Amino acid sequence: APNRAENAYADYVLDIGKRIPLSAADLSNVYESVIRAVHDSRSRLIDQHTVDMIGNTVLDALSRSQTFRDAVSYGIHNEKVHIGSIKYRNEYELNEESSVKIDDIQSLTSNELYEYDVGQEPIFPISEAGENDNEEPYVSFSVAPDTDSYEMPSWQEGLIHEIIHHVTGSSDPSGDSNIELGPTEILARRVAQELGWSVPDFKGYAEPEREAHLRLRNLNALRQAAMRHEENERAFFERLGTISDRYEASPDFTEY
Ligand SMILES: [Zn+2]
Repeated sequence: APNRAENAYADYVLDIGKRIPLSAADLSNVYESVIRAVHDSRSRLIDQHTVDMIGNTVLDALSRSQTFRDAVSYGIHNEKVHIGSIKYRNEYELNEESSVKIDDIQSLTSNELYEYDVGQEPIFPISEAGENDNEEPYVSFSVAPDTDSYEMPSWQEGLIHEIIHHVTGSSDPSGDSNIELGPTEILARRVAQELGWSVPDFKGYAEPEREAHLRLRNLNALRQAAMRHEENERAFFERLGTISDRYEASPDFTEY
């Protein structure tokens, strides 16, 4: 097998994954497990909108992307993460290059998402496929942007990307490349294409235009989420802080 960080790993995963397809019954079980896993992720997600969007995105990919099904099937049959085991989080971190006057995410205000100097916004999402100490896998990712937002398809594609790390064991390029996507992003882009998610045609995982697109997508998703909860702004930033501190927030979003 190719190394998990080389582009070749993508087509390898799919070739092997296609050998044992998911029956409509297998798919049905996967489907229900994802519904459960996403619902169980409420306590680490910023809002119900984000819960809904994660579920919709993953289920739509299972329903309409052969590539995603092939990747998911690969993991089930080849000792990677079974997609139904993955839970979801919206962890953020302070931007250490920033200017903004805050000790913690809990004290942040919506004004501070606009009024800061340079390109140093106060916080960034943590976007990663990790596991907790009981080896239970999770994806941390940006809060969901608004329905019908410019940011939605890129957000969806990036979410699928992190899931691909778990379900296929793929990695990103070892070096910062402007001409190689890496096998995880290759697969995520194929899923996006099959689903009609409009994303920019980047060639390199770390190319400056991609990095800029991501930061701006994340900042706007955060601004949009904060605005959705303008009525309960302090509760919104406290919840984001609670999640980022790795504690459980209300699974029923009672602060809203
Ligand atoms: Zn990645």
